[PDB]
Amino acid sequence: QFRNRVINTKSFGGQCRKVFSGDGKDFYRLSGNVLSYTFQVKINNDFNYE
Amino acid sequence: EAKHCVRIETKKRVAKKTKVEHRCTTNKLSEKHEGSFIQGAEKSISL
Repeated sequence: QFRNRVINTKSFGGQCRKVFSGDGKDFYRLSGNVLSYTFQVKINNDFNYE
Repeated sequence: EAKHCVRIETKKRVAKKTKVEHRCTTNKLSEKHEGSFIQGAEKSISL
């Protein structure tokens, strides 16, 4: 199970760290401290008939 | 189809006696069978 909030993910640190999500086609503000956050997609399909 | 059938006749005169008998039997068997089986599988994996 995922559990409760432990890290503050939205301390911007006085930075204006815009990222443009090419997926959502929108700008988001990253925190000042997160190392990376990126929006490239993978899709995996497994399909079985018996 | 199988049949076995016999007929017997006798007359004797000396007094007169006669006996005649006919016996017949038929046997038939038929059996019919049919069966069908089909199987199939698909796997599809896409990335």
